[PDB]
Amino acid sequence: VEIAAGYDGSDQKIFQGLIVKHALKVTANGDSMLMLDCRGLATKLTVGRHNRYFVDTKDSDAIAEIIAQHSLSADVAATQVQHPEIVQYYATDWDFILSRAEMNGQIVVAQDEKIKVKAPNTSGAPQITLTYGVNLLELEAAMDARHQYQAVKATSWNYADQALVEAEASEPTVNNQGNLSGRQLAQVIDLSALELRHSGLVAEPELKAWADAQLLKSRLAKIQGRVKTKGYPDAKVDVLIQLAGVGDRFNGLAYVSGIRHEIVGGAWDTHIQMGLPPQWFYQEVDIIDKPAAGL
Amino acid sequence: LPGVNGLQIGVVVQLQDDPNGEDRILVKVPIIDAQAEGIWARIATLDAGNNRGSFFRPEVGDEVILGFLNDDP
Amino acid sequence: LPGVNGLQIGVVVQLQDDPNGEDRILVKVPIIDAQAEGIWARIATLDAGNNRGSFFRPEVGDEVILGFLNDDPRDPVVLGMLNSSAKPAPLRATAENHRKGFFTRSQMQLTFDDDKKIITLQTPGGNKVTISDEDKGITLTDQNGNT
Amino acid sequence: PLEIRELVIKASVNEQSAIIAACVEQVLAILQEKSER
Amino acid sequence: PLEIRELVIKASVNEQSAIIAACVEQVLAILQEKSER
Amino acid sequence: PLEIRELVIKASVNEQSAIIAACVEQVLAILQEKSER
Amino acid sequence: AGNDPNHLGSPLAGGTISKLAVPQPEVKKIAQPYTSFGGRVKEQPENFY
Amino acid sequence: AGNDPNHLGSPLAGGTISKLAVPQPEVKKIAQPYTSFGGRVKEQPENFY
Repeated sequence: VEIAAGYDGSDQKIFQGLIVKHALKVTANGDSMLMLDCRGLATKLTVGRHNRYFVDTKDSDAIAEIIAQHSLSADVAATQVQHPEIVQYYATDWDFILSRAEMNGQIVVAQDEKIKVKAPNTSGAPQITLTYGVNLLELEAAMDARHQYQAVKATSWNYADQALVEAEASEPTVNNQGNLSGRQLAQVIDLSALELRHSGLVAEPELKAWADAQLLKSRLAKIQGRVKTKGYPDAKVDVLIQLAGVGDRFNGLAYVSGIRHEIVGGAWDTHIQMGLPPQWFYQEVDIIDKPAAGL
Repeated sequence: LPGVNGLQIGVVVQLQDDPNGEDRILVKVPIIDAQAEGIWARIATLDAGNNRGSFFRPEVGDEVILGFLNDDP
Repeated sequence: LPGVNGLQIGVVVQLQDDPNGEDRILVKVPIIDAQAEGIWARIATLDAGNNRGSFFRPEVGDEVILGFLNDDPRDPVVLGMLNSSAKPAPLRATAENHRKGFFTRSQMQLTFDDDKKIITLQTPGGNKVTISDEDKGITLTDQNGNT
Repeated sequence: PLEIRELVIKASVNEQSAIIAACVEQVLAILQEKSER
Repeated sequence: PLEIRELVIKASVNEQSAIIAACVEQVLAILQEKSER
Repeated sequence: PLEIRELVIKASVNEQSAIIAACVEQVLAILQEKSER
Repeated sequence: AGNDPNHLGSPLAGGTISKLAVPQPEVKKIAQPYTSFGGRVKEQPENFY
Repeated sequence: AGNDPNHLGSPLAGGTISKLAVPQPEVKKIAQPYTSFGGRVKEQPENFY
């Protein structure tokens, strides 16, 4: 299935995927309809459990190989940490990829028979300006001080030295929005530092990447929001926009995370989501089996 | 990383030539992959110390029992 | 109580003076607190009974592996000692794997050799007892030259 | 809502759409808040 | 709904029953879909 | 409801408040009952 | 399989190949003690002229 | 990398450096037995005058 849309007969490709579900419905007053549910091609990655070894490779190589085995194009930015071993234990390809991507501070974008893994694009130029009182139909925005931290530390045990090893996170560089910094909000609760611990042999560079990912996770979720406007053909994710007309504390450059297009009865409007959620991927889904295999 | 429950069965592949001088053994797990050679594991013993301990080492093909630190594969 | 997953690493602090006569050892866990002295743990061994068993005890500073009963942090159990590059093993591993035995702190040895079929007991002073199939007999050697 | 996947899908073409939206933000707020200590 | 335990129980006898049913299929669809990868 | 945290918060000051409350007890009863054996 | 056009311009160093694409437990070791021989690249316009 | 202007005003004590920024398992130990030499701070207005 391929879907395109536009104004005045000049259409642009929006969606490409497969039909998965096929349903019928007749309601109380006699109306009857047929409903179709289409998903992208990346759904091929979420239908089984596999086991694999990798020796003396990087995360980017394992991810590229797992993607290529499904006849999809891969575009994976390289990592610098080389691992003596990586193990995929009785889990789905999608879950393994997302876990390893998040632990390196990267995001996954899937579309048009292509999968891209890379760091968030917060260094560009704005695409449009959305002003309250000029362009907007609906608006929501929010801050929450409890998700901000001052510092992050990670600790592990080194048996070659018989001692503990520790790494600290660095302050990330992000886009400018509002006149309150994450460090100022971090002093409401005033926790000295967040601390992560692991009893196995985790080396220096891996602990460093882990702590850096945690700080970036926390800073990218400072302000979250949603905007509704009229039909916008050139909408794209992973870009910057400029938000204005909402006061000193919310004006500035915002990062786009998602898009919805709705065409109902001839009307067309779009919704733009800004910001990322603060929770880790593994905290929201159940990606481990049950004891005794459930028998 | 996705974790592991309980204890597992392992099979010995190689005794010598540890890339690091840590006295580890190469073991594979048949329910993950019976074709690969596996990874290097540590040995818990009856007595161990600085140039001290009981030194018994299995042979290639012997069956062993495996645990995991912090449930990490 | 909030529980614990998997196995952990412990470090020995004290061997004697168990408040109760239960033969436990004081161990601390470095990822919980490396400054406190820890708690008393039980030892699982090769053989144990009423005035029976193998009696080997670690020394202060040795690294051990810990399990927990019912995943309760308050019930640790010692499952054996570990070697490392900072605490080397008494022998180097080979592909032929001919030598086995017990080695102690003072370098006294009780060893077996499966290549030549030899059993030997040695003391660092030079006193030696050898049962040998290559020599087809028994030999007692003293550090003074008595043979 | 602050998310795009929490928006209600519109399936009709001939005409109370602003009451099926207010009765959905209320349930999600009663249900999320139920998970914090 | 495709289930019988997801149907709304009717407790009144004297007479808007078709709006408390449409506002229940919408919430369950917003909530189920939130669990797939 | 038997709880105080399951009550709907009221945000308006100028005037259908008894339909956003009946459509909330129905969902919570359909959802709780779904967890018993 | 879609490689660099300049691969064939220099020999393969000894010790590069040691692995099987689909590994098997019956084989214990693979060795490449010497370099490769006999490659040649596809013509570019200047050499053509 | 944006440090104190008064760092270069005193020598580095012996035994301070023992770690690698990106550690490697082939190296087992690093040692600094003596102090540092040859530093000088940037001028302040009074010495300028």
